[PDB]
Amino acid sequence: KYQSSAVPFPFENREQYERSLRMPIGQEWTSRASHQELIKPRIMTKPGQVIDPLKAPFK
Amino acid sequence: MKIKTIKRSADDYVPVKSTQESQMPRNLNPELHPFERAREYTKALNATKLERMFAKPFVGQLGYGHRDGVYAIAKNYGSLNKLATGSADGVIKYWNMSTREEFVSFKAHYGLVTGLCVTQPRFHDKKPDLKSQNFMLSCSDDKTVKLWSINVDDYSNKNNEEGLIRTFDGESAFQGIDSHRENSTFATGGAKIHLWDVNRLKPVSDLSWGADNITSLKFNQNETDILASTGSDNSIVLYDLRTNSPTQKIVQTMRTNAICWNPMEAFNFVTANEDHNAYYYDMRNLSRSLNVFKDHVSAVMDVDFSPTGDEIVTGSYDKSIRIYKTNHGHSREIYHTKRMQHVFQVKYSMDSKYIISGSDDGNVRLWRSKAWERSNVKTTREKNKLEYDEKLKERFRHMPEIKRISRHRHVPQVIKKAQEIKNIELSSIKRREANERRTRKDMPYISERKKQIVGTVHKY
Amino acid sequence: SKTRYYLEQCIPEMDDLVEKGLFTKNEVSLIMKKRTDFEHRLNSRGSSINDYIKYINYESNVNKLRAKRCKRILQVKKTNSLSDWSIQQRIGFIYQRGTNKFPQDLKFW
Amino acid sequence: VRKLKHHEQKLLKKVDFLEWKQDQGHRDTQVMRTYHIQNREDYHKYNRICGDIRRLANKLSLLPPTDPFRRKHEQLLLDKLYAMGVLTTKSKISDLENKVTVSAICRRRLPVIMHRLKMAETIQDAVKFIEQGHVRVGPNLINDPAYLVTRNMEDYVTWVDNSKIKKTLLRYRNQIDDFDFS
Amino acid sequence: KERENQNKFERSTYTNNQTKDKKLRAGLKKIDEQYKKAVSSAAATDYLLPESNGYLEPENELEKTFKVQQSEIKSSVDVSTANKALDLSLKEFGPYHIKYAKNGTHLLITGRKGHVASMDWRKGQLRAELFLNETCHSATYLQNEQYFAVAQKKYTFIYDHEGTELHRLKQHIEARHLDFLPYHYLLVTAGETGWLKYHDVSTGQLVSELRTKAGPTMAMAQNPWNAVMHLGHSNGTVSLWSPSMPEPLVKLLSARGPVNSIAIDRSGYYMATTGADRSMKIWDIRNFKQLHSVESLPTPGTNVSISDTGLLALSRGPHVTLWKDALKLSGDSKPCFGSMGGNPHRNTPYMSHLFAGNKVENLGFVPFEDLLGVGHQTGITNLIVPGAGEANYDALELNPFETKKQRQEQEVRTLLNKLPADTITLDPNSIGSVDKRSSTIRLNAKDLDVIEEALSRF
Amino acid sequence: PIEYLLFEEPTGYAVFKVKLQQDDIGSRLKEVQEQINDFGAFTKLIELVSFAPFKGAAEALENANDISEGLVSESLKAILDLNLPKASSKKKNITLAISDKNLGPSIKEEFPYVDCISNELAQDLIRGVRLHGEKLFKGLQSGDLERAQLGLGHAYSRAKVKFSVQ
RNA sequence: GGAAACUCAAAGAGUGCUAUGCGGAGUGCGCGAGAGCAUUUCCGGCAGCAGAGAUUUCAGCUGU
Repeated sequence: KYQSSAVPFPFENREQYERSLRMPIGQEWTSRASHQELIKPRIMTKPGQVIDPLKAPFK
Repeated sequence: MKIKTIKRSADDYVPVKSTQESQMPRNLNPELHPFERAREYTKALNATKLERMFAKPFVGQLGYGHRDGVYAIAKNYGSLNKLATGSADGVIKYWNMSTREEFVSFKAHYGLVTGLCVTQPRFHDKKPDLKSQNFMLSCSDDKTVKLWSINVDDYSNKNNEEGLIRTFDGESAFQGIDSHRENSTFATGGAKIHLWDVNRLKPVSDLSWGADNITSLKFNQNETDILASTGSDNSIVLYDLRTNSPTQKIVQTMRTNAICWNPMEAFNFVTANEDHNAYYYDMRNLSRSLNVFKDHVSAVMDVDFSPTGDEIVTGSYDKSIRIYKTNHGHSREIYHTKRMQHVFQVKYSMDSKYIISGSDDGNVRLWRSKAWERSNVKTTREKNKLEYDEKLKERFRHMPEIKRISRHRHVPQVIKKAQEIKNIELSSIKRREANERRTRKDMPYISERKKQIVGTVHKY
Repeated sequence: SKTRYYLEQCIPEMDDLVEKGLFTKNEVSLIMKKRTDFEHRLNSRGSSINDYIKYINYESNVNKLRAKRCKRILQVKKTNSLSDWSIQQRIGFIYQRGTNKFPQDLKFW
Repeated sequence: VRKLKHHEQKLLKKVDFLEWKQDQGHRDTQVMRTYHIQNREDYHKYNRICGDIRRLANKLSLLPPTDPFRRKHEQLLLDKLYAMGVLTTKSKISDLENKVTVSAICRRRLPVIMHRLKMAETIQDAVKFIEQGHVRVGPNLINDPAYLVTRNMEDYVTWVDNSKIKKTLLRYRNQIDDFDFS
Repeated sequence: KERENQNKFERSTYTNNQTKDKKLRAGLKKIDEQYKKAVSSAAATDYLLPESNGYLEPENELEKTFKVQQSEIKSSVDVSTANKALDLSLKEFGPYHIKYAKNGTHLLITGRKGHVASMDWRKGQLRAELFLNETCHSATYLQNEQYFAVAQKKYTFIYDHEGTELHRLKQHIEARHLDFLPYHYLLVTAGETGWLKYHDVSTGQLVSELRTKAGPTMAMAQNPWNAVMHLGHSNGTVSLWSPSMPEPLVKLLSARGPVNSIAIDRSGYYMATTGADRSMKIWDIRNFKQLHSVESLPTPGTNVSISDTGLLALSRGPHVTLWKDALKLSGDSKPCFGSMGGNPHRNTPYMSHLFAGNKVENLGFVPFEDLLGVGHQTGITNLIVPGAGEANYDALELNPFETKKQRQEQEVRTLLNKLPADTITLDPNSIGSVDKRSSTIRLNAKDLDVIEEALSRF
Repeated sequence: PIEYLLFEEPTGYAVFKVKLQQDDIGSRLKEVQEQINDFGAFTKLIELVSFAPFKGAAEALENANDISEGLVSESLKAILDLNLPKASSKKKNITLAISDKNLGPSIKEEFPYVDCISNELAQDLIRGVRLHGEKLFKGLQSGDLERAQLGLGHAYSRAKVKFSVQ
């Protein structure tokens, strides 16, 4: 129950899965700058303002 | 012979004065830090357990609720903390969501209110002051559309014209409203779809294909000239107002309850129809509904996107709303409470943080979207920790007990029974289909996304 | 601890400054030692403008020694590396930190 | 160890550094504080005996109710435990599971019967006295507190003579005779 | 971007010896791109570590490294370390087993007669000093100075910081060797009965009653990198064990006769063992290959201990002999006793120290100093061994300047992040893997006589 | 959208920039109404950017009179047009957060490129900065606030009641 | 048996404490500008000239 059952969806075999999981991301095994740049979410919203639907390009 | 040892020296490591902070000297050696995988795996277990014990999503309702049951909800798309809300006894209100009470309320129409939106109108005889007062509008069952003012108190530029600045009159009933978010031109679904602006009391255009009513409609957020609608022909009809014409129609199996466009992709929308799944359609290729969000048990009443464009929210006729990621097709999270019932209109607040659910028992409620996060500013150690183990749960998502913990919710047992008997009959249909596929020559494979489409005008 | 973030913000300039032959590691570890102590005393608790002043003084002196060993060893005015702007830009960064933390004293201003 | 916060206490409930499950509520510690037992393992060398006699009473109840080996050995064991004073009455064989206790086989020890017949006033003081060598049972002196007594010898528990506590209590009552050297 | 310790900082993978999906392709190229960036920026820290390891060298051709007196180095070294080289003399109680903490902060001495003292040794601080009358074979600390378990005559006891007892273990019916797996919070015991048994000391549970089926356990030793316990029995078998499966994982056959001691390198990569056949073996562990085998050292090796810089320590009864550069894979790095005619291709030992008349019962290095605590009959001695310690300890886990508040917080942090007792594995990187079955490439539900010829047709 | 706020003190006016916006929907929550009681998490919202003290105590009484009648005085005009950025035509109207709807229209008339907000959110972080107070300035003032408002209180009371001097 | 401390050890609570994120330009756009785009466009070279500035720094030219 520790190794997963099959290969999950975005990957295709176990070399893909293990090459994903090969680097720990904690601040122990990695530096602070590489930590704080390795971890940040894909979206990142500012907390208290309305989000406009984007209208780009040529304003 | 040269001898040197460590020179620990007890000054760089313990501070000279009693206030400044000591070093934490630090060696990033894999030799030093022994178990990478097991340690951060257990940190992922602790993170999933912590979100399952911090998932407290219900914020609170707002006001004492309506009288008969919320059937229409419209956020305003240019301010955060207010939304309009109309219930089908006839009563429409303009809620302020900071203090959680209304600015004003009115007995709007005789019958049901069937649609309402908000507007930044432009009259040709006025600087329309869209900052000291705020305008909504509503179409209803008694063949009337009413454009309405609200004396709002958010600014203090001033120191009076409260309700019903003008009325539109239609020959048949009305069902839906939305407004072109420029040039004050809005559009109504009734027995036939009419396009009109706020400056003239007649429909500027008929727009329908033929004789079939228009159950809902919605404008676009960008390419604002384009819009979509859903008719009781079980049909999606896209209209373009530049050519002033309908432009394509597809017919599906069961009736589409409610459309909502994408704010980010701008040519993808979501239809919520009465078979128990929502359909993330494209626009340019309307023959393959490019995602199907499946996990419901009854008719899906409405849906809208998050403003961040990648997480949508469906509210359905079973007493439960649920929030989907865009690129999965199954429930990220289920919200339900015992007092909410037959939840009809769920919308997403304009900062992608709160989920407003207007039910049928009258109440309109607030929820958080990320049900485990909290809404205060965080010191950067908390921000780094929560973001860290968020990423950590994300990469250890497929371990078979992190998955069962992060997948475990508690659904009401009506939804539990309906979901499991839906599972056993779907397995039965799959088995009997497998038997026919074993024998018969050509029963061709149809995709799950292409299954529900029964037709499309303009094949190419 | 953001002191670790500043302390490994300052690594690449000394990396290039060591791999070109003007310092050796046996003394860039010494200036890294004193820089560690200065950063800790700076963004610790109960700090002071005199700590900021001594950090500015030390960084200006190691800038002058950098230019001195640049014109002595390499016999050029600069080596167009990352270091030459970096050391005074982080002096300005120290100044910015000190003005934000202590906008009182017009001496430091 | 830190009086953990609410989320930490929720994330680990089963931690307890002090009291584990296999301590059985620390009853060996509790009763050896109750009866002031000097050495370790004395509780368990009593508890082995308690488990032994309930094992033997189990096997004797298993043996059928007619044979003289069973009836003679069960009345023999009951009389032996009465003669060691572990019981108080010659009761039923059901009291060989309700009434034999490690507390009872402790209660026949020397300092606790000494405190029981008020020779000392607390059991710690009784271990003080019989570790200093003042008491005897019959003729012979007792130096170790592990000597539990029999039903017979709860009567000749007396101090030795020239024990100066005996001299001080006799001179308290001023019946201090000094021809008998104490 | 060179980063010479990249060969130290790499993390290997289960490999084959290119795709078609564009999204998967770009995801993989981003993944290994940020892997290379994280490895380079992680190995950009050796500029930031404070001080280098100590060392010595002959810097002549006449004198040698091993014939250097402790008096001489105690004169030529600084006052603080020369003062830290303590020599306790305790005579009346027995031989003194020595266990430092995981940092260098405390020290636990056990006399075989009755005497256990947990004390700070850097500052002289009595924490818990108790004479319990029965014999104590060995003892250790649990996670801090706050708890220490003593293996008494039969029952194993654990004790508080001030000397009170907390648990008389009803199990561990005897004990000879204790150890503590620190990240797992597992107190592991082995002894005269053939029972290796594990105890989760946090929740007070047992974990594994493993039957050894090999008589008593002559010496046990923890692998500090995958947390398997290496027992060495009377057969010469050094069998290494995990609490998850009863059968011993891997049964090395190192020596002949009984195995006297085992010691694992802190990188998990080498195992040094001494037997009663007068033999010492160095072992690869990750490939299970006998590296080289010093046969016929002139007396039975009593104990071996390896420092944190790969530094071999062999106790030859009254001797302590230390080899540097003994844990390579060459033929030069076999530890010998003589450079025959001055041969520059031998390991004449790094240092040596002959004691007076007292058998040394256990070596053990000090974690973050350059000195080893050796325990003998009449007491304890620290020996200044100048290359025997990580100068750059990592203060995120264990700290030799740790105060009370950060002591409580560091132990409760490890108590939340205790690894469960099942994931003790022969290799630590087999948790995020897939199963060995349920094959690698995933499938997405799309692919799951002429007269006889005349007398055919019938 | 609350970019600046103006806090009126006994010693003089202060104008704060707003770094992070407070949350608008969950403003009645426990975890949001406690961050205006925590100082180290209130300073993640509000940065001090200007502080003009009153020159004399007579001008202090004059400014207190002008604020109590809701008028704009000249020192207030000075600090506002120093700190507030001039906007373009109607896009991005700059925004103050003041404490009363009567001071609203007067500075709207004095500055048509400035918009005034006094809602629950504005009064919320106003009372946050009033609670923490002199810890925001880190000594950047010449005055102690309790004794300053003692003197200002007796002055304002006396001038309101026309208490005689003979 | 009661009482002194800089005797130590272990817990708890309160008060605090900030707890705290290629470059000058020049060149065309972005509604007097930098909040981005983009660079050989000269430079961040050499000595001297002479205007300055506290020996070492700036201001404009010759070649380079």
